[PDB]
Amino acid sequence: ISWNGFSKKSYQERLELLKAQALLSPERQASLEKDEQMSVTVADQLSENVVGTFSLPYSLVPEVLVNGQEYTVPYVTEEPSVVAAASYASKIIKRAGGFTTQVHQRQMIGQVALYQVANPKLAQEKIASKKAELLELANQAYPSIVKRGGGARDLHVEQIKGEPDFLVVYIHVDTQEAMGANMLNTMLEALKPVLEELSQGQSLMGILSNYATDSLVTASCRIAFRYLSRQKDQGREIAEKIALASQFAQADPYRAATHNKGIFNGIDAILIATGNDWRAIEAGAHAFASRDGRYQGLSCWTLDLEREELVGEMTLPMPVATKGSSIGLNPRVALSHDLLGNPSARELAQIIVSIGLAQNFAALKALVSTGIQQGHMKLQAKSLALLAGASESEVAPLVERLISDKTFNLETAQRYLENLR
Amino acid sequence: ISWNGFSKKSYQERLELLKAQALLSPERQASLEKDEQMSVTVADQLSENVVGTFSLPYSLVPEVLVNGQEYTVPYVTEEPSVVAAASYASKIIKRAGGFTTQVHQRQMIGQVALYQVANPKLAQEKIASKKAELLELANQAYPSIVKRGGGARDLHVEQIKGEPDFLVVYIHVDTQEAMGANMLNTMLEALKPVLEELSQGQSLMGILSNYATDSLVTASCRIAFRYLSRQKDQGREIAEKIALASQFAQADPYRAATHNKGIFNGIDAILIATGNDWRAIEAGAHAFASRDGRYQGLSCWTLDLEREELVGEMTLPMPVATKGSSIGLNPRVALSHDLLGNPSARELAQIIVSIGLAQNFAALKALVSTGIQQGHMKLQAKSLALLAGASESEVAPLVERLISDKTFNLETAQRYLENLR
Ligand code: NA
Ligand code: NA
Ligand code: NA
Ligand code: NA
Ligand code: NA
Ligand code: NA
Ligand code: NA
Ligand code: NA
Ligand code: NA
Ligand code: NA
Ligand code: NA
Ligand code: NA
Ligand code: NA
Ligand code: NA
Ligand code: NA
Ligand code: NA
Ligand code: NA
Ligand code: NA
Ligand code: NA
Ligand code: NA
Ligand code: NA
Ligand code: NA
Ligand code: NA
Ligand code: NA
Ligand code: NA
Ligand code: NA
Ligand code: NA
Ligand code: NA
Ligand code: NA
Ligand code: NA
Ligand code: NA
Ligand code: NA
Ligand code: NA
Ligand code: NA
Ligand code: NA
Ligand code: NA
Ligand code: NA
Ligand code: NA
Ligand code: NA
Ligand code: NA
Ligand code: NA
Ligand code: NA
Ligand code: NA
Ligand code: NA
Ligand code: NA
Ligand code: NA
Ligand code: NA
Ligand code: NA
Ligand code: NA
Ligand code: NA
Ligand code: NA
Ligand code: NA
Ligand code: NA
Ligand code: NA
Ligand code: NA
Ligand code: NA
Ligand code: NA
Ligand code: NA
Ligand code: NA
Ligand code: NA
Repeated sequence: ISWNGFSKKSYQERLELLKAQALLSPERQASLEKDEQMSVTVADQLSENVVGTFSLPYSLVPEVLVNGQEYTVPYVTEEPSVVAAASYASKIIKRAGGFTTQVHQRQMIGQVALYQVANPKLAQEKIASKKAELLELANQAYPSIVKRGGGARDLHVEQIKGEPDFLVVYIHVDTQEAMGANMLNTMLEALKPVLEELSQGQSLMGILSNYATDSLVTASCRIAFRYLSRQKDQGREIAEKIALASQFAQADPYRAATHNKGIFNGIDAILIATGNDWRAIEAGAHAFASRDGRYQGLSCWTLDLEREELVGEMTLPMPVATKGSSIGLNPRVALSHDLLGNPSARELAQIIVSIGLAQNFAALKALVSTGIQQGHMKLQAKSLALLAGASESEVAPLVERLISDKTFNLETAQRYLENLR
Repeated sequence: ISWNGFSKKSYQERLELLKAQALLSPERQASLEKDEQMSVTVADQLSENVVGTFSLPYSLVPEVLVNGQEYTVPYVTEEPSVVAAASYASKIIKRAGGFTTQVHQRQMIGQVALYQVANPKLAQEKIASKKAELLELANQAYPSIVKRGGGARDLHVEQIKGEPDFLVVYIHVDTQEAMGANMLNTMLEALKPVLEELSQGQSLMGILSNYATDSLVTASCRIAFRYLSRQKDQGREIAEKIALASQFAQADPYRAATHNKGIFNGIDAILIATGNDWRAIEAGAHAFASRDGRYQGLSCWTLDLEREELVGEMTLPMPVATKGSSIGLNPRVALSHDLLGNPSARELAQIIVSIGLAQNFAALKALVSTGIQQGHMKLQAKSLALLAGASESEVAPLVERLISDKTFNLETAQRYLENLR
């Protein structure tokens, strides 16, 4: 069954179409139809100083194709056009065969910072020689994850220079379906005294890192020029401009910020829907954006001229969860996971990066388009009118004729000012 | 009237205390008491493909003192302990005289990227010589903001190198109480054809930038060591460790990400409550964090040893709004603004940066503390037991005695293993 007309349908009609798609159980469908919310009682358990609840829209982005599997994606966003743009981008990319994705690795990194280490290199060697015993100790500290098949997998020690110098111990941990904050903090507390003794130093802190480089996930898409525009060579032109737009975000931090913001319009929307911590994902991705010594766009758009295809690619750290308090307690979060077919965290991560790339595609395409609203046509024609050499009284008649045309440039405004005078 | 006991009070009791504080009008108080939400109808106007609404907790952070003015701050967060930590940090800092804040500048930056410019330097000069006429054209394009006292204030042109090179025109615009996306996009559309003609180039895009460096706002606080701990020299020790924690986030991107994440736990919470676009604020701040060629902590904690004070400081781009669709349409957003005394955007911005710094303070203080939960005490005592040289059977008795003590290190575990053997 088709999703055609979903945006223009009324609220009630959208629910009927969704029901026809048979994506939700009878319980979840009824929960959605009475727009069941997280209660004050539940809110009061989740947070502190609770005096009520706060609501945002909840929307669907249909036809998200990821590794040959189609998803209907839930969005929570208060920004006009974000859902419409994601849905549009998703249709185009589905027609083009959808996204291809890979999880490079899925582990969490935690760190212990040591200071007042007289001999950092000797401390480094000592700790590294005790690697196996330290990992065992970390694993005994949180046995439930070992039983599930996860646990501490690696440990390394680095000298970080500054004022002062720090000796930093990093642990790499398979947290399975959890984000793993509590797990990592617990393992690090256990290691603290041993690491202090081995380094003859003082522990400053033991904490998870939100720079989740053991959780990188890449999405890509491959879009034939003909899907960008049906017109003869207009598709190639759009593709070129998107690639230039991509190059511009690599060059200018002022563009990069906006480029990456647009990606997170979509990413944060699905993160909220699925009960995931968006501050953690924002921080890791924006740090990742800076890795080459400049703040840069998180995605890349290039041309394959031989195959006549526009190629999009994006790698992000995506340590999302399918187990957590919000997932357990917010009835709409539980619904969002069911809606998606209850993906694993790895699967969810691949969907989310794809969503970001779709969102990026729509923003870039709209940004490089030359067909714009009537209000801005009257405005651009006014600029060309004045640029042609028009006086005060000559502006209004010149605009009327310019807007009557399908397309127009300076030479057209000069031609029309010539005839008028 | 005191806020003492606010966290431990029931939901109903918190509402009664709030009512006693007389911060809300009769209408706003009643709206809150029936936990009035943004409706599906309103959600459907805000977003697309709407099939319902999504709820999050709504909390209060009392006693936020900013430039001698006390605020009760609204938070929307699903993360346990974030509100409690902000409230705790806020009490301490209020006792210490609160935050001191300044708005450096409040303007929005928009950009037009030009390519295929044969002579970039001649184009640069030509455009710069037409500066006044270009600003006038931008201002005629959006006359309502000029009437309110805002408008385009400056324009400059830069050569940005890459593959290929871009000639970039930046406009600086006073958008008053608005974020100014529509305003800036409209002014840039008007300038596009003129800039193309002056540069003999092609316009790639005309768009607002979320790297809001014409919107920097700094907060600082100054906390006597005695407020950190009542114990003799323990306050100094805590202050030292916080400053080291701050130095660590300057040195290690893995720490920086987490440091800045913790700041945004608070910032995004108040942004949501006040109907502000958190993706825009996240992007700008995380880009700002990278400005010196490394991704670094957004705040600084230093010691004034002579005055015996811990000093916190943070500068962020904070182009928030007090006019916008969410502010107009979400009944709880309107409530949040009333609750705050209807601050101007500049005033709101100063509150938000202060909130971030408070949130940071609480995270750092907790991170460097050595008094932790019983579960982790049994865990740390086990590590010291094994480290002392205990065998399998010797662990359990050694832990029992170590946890009976108030404080313990390796020498204590060695002493107790000596007595046992
Ligand atoms: Na809901
Ligand atoms: Na509560
Ligand atoms: Na609401
Ligand atoms: Na798709
Ligand atoms: Na696919
Ligand atoms: Na689905
Ligand atoms: Na939405
Ligand atoms: Na939307
Ligand atoms: Na993991
Ligand atoms: Na991590
Ligand atoms: Na990681
Ligand atoms: Na890594
Ligand atoms: Na990885
Ligand atoms: Na991953
Ligand atoms: Na692909
Ligand atoms: Na771009
Ligand atoms: Na984008
Ligand atoms: Na946007
Ligand atoms: Na969430
Ligand atoms: Na959530
Ligand atoms: Na963040
Ligand atoms: Na991330
Ligand atoms: Na992350
Ligand atoms: Na890019
Ligand atoms: Na993942
Ligand atoms: Na939630
Ligand atoms: Na449900
Ligand atoms: Na529900
Ligand atoms: Na799931
Ligand atoms: Na978009
Ligand atoms: Na509400
Ligand atoms: Na809608
Ligand atoms: Na909800
Ligand atoms: Na305060
Ligand atoms: Na103050
Ligand atoms: Na207030
Ligand atoms: Na909250
Ligand atoms: Na909280
Ligand atoms: Na402004
Ligand atoms: Na800006
Ligand atoms: Na700005
Ligand atoms: Na600036
Ligand atoms: Na500024
Ligand atoms: Na500002
Ligand atoms: Na201060
Ligand atoms: Na830190
Ligand atoms: Na922090
Ligand atoms: Na956190
Ligand atoms: Na918002
Ligand atoms: Na909002
Ligand atoms: Na963002
Ligand atoms: Na910002
Ligand atoms: Na910004
Ligand atoms: Na710092
Ligand atoms: Na501001
Ligand atoms: Na809202
Ligand atoms: Na209200
Ligand atoms: Na309300
Ligand atoms: Na206000
Ligand atoms: Na905090």
